[PDB]
Amino acid sequence: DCYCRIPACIAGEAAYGTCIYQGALWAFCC
Repeated sequence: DCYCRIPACIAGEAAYGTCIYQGALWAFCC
């Protein structure tokens, strides 16, 4: 699964895109 994250993706994940949600840019991490 993937998750929007701030400020970064967790160990084991990489960024594949972005989320925009409650006025901020999130990392989309899978």
